[PDB]
Amino acid sequence: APLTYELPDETAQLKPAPQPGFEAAQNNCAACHSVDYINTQPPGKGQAFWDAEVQKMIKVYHAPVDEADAKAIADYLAKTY
Amino acid sequence: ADTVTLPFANGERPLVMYPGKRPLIGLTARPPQLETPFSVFDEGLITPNDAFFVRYHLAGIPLEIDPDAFRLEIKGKVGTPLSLSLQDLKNDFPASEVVAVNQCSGNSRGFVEPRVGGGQLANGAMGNARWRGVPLKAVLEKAGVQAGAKQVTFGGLDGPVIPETPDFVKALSIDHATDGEVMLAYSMNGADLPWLNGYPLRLVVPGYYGTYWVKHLNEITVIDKEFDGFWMKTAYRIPDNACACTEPGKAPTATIPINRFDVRSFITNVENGASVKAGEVPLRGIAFDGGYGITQVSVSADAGKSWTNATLDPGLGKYSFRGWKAVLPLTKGDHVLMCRATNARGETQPMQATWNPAGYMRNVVEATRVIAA
Ligand code: HEC
Ligand code: MSS
Repeated sequence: APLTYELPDETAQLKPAPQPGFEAAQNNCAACHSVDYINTQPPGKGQAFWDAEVQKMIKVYHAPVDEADAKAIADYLAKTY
Repeated sequence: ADTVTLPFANGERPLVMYPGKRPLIGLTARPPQLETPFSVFDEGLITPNDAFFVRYHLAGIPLEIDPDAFRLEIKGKVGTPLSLSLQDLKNDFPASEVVAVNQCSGNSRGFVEPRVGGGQLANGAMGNARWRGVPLKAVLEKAGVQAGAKQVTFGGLDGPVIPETPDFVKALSIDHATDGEVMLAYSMNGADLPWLNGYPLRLVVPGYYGTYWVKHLNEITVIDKEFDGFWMKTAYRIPDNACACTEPGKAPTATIPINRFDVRSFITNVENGASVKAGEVPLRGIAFDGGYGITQVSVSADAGKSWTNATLDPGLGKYSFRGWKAVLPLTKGDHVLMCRATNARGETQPMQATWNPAGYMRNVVEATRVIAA
């Protein structure tokens, strides 16, 4: 038989917020990787940092995220992280 | 219980348990990025398989592999394309062994100031192992490299979740690939490769940052041009200057692929705020570089005002961690300990940290405050 490997259960979650970007990020930013990528970035980086992360995901990695959601998500991240 | 805090902002991390591994520092789960607790580096010059750090880029890592069916394909600008089994590699080519450090390009990124995006690592994305396998030179010679070859590309079993995301493929110069040190490794510390360290085969590229050390390696292509894949063309770029550095907040005007390690050293038997007995205090640690040889390690107990020569431990090879020991007289009170290595071509460590946008290649002189009583 082949050999196999078992990963532990994934538990990483985004920080809740009332901004609509929270839900948008839940629905878009876990599709390729766990959200611990986001949770562990340097803190209080601000708007330009998070705008650039979101744009990179869309333009470089081809994340299928529309313009309104891209703004909502970046705004949520900059306010929350 | 189950978390640690690394010594920089937003440093909390879960301690996580993977099959065949001891508890490690969980950076990401999908795909796995796992960092080694610093305490491990004081436990011996060779990093145990169960402690060895893990880094991947794409979530689609293999989780079922039939080692009998596995084939390494050698193709492109070669006279005879090859499809090699693990049994072929083990039996048809004499084996080589090398003790070599693997270190992530962004090891220590969390300490970079101003902070930069990416993997927020402390110093535990490095490890030293005894690798055994076949020199790439021997396999390429069997295939027959054609005149005009320029580079060799390397790809593995992992892939992206969505196919538009660029596949993880790296390249070496043909002259590097055929140098006899670059290795197709099927064994790590006397065992088959741990799963997350690239079972059943990986590229080992001694003295080069870890991005080149392609895991689950199944495709080697000899090409007559520079490879323009994303992970060579766009990712893993450093400033094209001696310091591989820019003014904080400024982008480089020119870049090249990341390449050889810079010189690093650490004191492993004490950490910030540790207690030591005033008097003669034994210190020990490690140093390493791109494979030129560590010439000396100097140690200070007064924040770099004066230095004492450490005694280097017997070596395990030019690509290994080099152990060192020093016994320093410490008066009662606080002391800022530092260690600083140099290599056989005069490379050393800066006293003040430099910066680049990706937070690669950190090698500043490490300082550790201790309390002598
Ligand atoms: C697949 C198309 C992706 C989607 C959907 C999102 N991201 Fe992503 N991200 C992707 C890749 C291939 C990587 C590199 C992984 C590696 O290990 O190198 C990342 C990485 C990040 C990071 C880390 C910082 C960085 O490398 O830029 C962050 C903070 C991040 N991703 C955030 C993020 C957000 C906010 C997303 C929704 C807009 C998102 N990712 C989606 C690929 C993909
Ligand atoms: N296949 C593959 N391989 C691979 C990858 C991926 O992702 N994939 N990554 C890299 C990196 S990036 Mo940075 O530069 S470091 C690194 C390394 C690590 O290893 P380990 O995991 O074994 O430790 O690997 C290498 N290899």
